[PDB]
Amino acid sequence: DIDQMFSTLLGEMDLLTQSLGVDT
Amino acid sequence: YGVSFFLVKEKMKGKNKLVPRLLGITKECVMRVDEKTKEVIQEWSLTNIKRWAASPKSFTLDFGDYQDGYYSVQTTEGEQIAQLIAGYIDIIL
Repeated sequence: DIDQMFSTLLGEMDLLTQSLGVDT
Repeated sequence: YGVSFFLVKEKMKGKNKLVPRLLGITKECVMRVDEKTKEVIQEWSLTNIKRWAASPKSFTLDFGDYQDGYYSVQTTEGEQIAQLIAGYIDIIL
């Protein structure tokens, strides 16, 4: 089921560049 | 054609930017390899994938959305990582 996925994951990826990372 | 490898960047600790890395898609898993040693630091079933998202600069995996299933890195070749993954979930499914 495709629709926003891309943006749904890209928006999440933003959390990988923010500052945290994986919070271990 | 078997296990695939992609040099991707990941957000490590000690700084704020990403760190070049090495991914390894296995027809049974996904893993964060140490571009430095080529050894695996992390692993995750490929047949466990929920939904992924390759981009022209980065690629991403969604497995664990129950909590935090989103594992992503920076790579200018996602569709390569994703199509295969996508092609691997096509097998193991």
